[PDB]
Amino acid sequence: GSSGSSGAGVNPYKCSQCEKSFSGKLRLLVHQRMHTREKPSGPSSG
Ligand SMILES: [Zn+2]
Repeated sequence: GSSGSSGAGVNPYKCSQCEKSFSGKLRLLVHQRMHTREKPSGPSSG
């Protein structure tokens, strides 16, 4: 349970990477691919 739910989107699939979501399992996956990294662009931060 969550205390306070205003405008809580109702999607069957929600991108774990960002606050993205889709009504189709596929759409998500294909979208989750964008969050991929082949080479170490920048150094570690955070
Ligand atoms: Zn995403």
